[PDB]
Amino acid sequence: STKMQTLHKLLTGEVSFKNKAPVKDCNIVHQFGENWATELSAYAKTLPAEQQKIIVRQIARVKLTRYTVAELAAYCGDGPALLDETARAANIEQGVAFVKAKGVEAFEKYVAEESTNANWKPEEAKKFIEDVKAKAK
Amino acid sequence: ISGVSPLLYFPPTTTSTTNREDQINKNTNIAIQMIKRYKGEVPPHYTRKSSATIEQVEKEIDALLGGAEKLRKTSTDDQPMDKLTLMERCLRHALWSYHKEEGRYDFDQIGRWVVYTPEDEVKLAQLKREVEAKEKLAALRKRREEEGLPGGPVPRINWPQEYSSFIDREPVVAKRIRYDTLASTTLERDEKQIESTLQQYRRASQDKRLDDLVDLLERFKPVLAREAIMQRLTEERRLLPVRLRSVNEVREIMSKTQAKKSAEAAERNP
Amino acid sequence: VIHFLQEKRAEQKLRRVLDETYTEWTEELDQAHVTDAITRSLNI
Amino acid sequence: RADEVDYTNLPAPKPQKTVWDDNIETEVLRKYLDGLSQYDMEEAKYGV
Amino acid sequence: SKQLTFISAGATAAVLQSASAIVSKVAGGRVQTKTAKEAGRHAVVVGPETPIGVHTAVTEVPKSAQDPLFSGVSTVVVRAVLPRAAPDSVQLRDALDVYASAGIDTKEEVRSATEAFKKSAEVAVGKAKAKGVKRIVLVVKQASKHNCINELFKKISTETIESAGLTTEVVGTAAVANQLIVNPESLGVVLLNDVAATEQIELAFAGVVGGVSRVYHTVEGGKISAGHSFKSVALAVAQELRELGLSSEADKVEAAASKNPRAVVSAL
Repeated sequence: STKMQTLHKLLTGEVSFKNKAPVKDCNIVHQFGENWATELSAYAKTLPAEQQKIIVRQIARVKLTRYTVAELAAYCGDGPALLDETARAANIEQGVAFVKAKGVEAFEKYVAEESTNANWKPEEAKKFIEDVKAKAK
Repeated sequence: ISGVSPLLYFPPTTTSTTNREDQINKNTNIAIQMIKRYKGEVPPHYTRKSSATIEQVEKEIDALLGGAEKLRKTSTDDQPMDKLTLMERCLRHALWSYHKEEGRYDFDQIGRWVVYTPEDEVKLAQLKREVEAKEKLAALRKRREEEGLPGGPVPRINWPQEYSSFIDREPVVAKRIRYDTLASTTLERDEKQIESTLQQYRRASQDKRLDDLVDLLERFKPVLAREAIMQRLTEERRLLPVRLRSVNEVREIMSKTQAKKSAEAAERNP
Repeated sequence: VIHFLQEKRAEQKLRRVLDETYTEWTEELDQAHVTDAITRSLNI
Repeated sequence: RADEVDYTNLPAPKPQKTVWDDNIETEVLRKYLDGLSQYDMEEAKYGV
Repeated sequence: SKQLTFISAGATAAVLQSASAIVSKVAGGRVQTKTAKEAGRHAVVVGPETPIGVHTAVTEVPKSAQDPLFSGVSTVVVRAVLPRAAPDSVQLRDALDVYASAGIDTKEEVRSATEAFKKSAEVAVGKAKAKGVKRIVLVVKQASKHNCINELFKKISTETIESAGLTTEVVGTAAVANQLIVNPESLGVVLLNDVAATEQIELAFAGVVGGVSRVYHTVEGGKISAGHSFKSVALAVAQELRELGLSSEADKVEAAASKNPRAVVSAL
């Protein structure tokens, strides 16, 4: 009960972190857990409609907050709903350029290293590499 | 780095074609602009009274000293000097003060004829260290360019450690962007244009110094003529103590004058 | 004795000529600031 | 049933000063590299 | 007969071509569309980069184009823009901080920066008074490098605002960016000092809201529209056409931008 209340207050902005650190998706995932969104959505159902709408809106905004400011500026120009696809296309184009620049095997190793650093599932990395290879030809 | 990031960080290379020549030209224009602002305004043009190349002046000094060397007796530093030694020092000091500005750094003669005060010794040490460092840096950058390594400096970092350390990726990605852009650019300036601008700035002073050196040589020649004439043949309280100064006293007097000039320069700015 | 006084006067002139001379070290804009300006211009 | 955790507490991001290899190109640019390191540490502390 | 001036600043050729096609298809040829690098009126600037001749960089949240996520929000983000020199020359925002370190005199640059900051602060206080807010939020990057431009920015903006009678709350860049993206209803008017990070923050806010057109106030006196993506450029062109005195065409462009962001030209 306390965890959900604290999360609701934090997202609503009533209570900030100890050091007034920004309320980003990364920090929330670090503290509350990987699946904070699901538990928060389940808990919100026990609240009036206004609080439910506020919770949904705040969750959406926090999810938008998962990108750096530069990425949002470059890719979110034409709306937030189209942000994910534009970012994915830009990343795929960068991958294609890297492949055409410095081969494939080195590209495979680099993608593996970045997936290790970027906290990506092996399935997602494999899908990304296959997609970029298919886009090449 | 908790939280699945949405994008993989490929190198920031998007300017696939960025010719090194254009980057060096921009780095030269910026350097010229900053140097012009720092120096101020070009000094007013100065017209030499007598046109005589520095080479001819050096030849004349060498010839005069070689001819008059007969009277060259060595003495201790704390000993009164001879007219010949005084003339030699007064001429070579101007000659080497000119050569140092002109850019011909010869740290063997400059350390003997131009350095008199400890401040001068410190300045000479700094100048020599800077010149050697610039030479080494230029050679190392040329070798690096031949090999093909990135022109700019690269820090000793292990980004797999940094990703783990920081919680949020944004500062780490920003740092990677900054350092990759730094290592993808050549912080090299075209020293020909810089030296040309500096030369244009230090033209009135050099010509004035050369004219002063010519005048000094023409004024010293009669004294040697009189000394040779006397050699071939063979109120007063003010002129009794007069004597040529010992080298150490010359060093101290030069230190006093230099400190006075430094104080005046410092007071000028406020 | 006028010769002696004239000789002392000539030596005094030479001594004054030597004393007035002083090495003059110039200061030039450190290139580190130029490098910093170049870095800033890159938007880094 | 005592206190469990202060969910509003975040371990501050421990910064690390970037270290440059010791060459002539570092001694010549010592001041500039030190400035870059200071800027990096300030960015790490404040956030961007 | 008439003229719309297109300024290109770091925009991909696709965006410029789309803007030209949109204007040609909507206007019908009555108003011509010339390209240049500077203007004072009837001008649309395309691309993230800041054009030459603009001193203020205001952006709002238009009611019509509000994204469902940001419905009802009302916060004005004004970025102060210092005069822009040629790309090769050292920009004022960097000269004002590097010359002081190098010891060079910084009188004329300080004067120009003071004039620019006074104009931007006047714009910000006008907006705040119009909206009715009582306090404005200054945004300064807290890096040690920018320890002189931001100091002058504060010293002048707070001076002018207090002379006008409002209160100022200074803040860094990360906190204000996060607050603006997550909880923007708690900020009424936010001024931004001139730094690259502040430009990126302004672009991020203008995009996250759903894509809007940023207004630039120039030295000559006037307003020129600005966009960086297809929807933002379409909205900027719609606003420009409205300013020229075309209502139905502006409404059509706005509706097309709302419906089909990336392919407005074919949509309308």
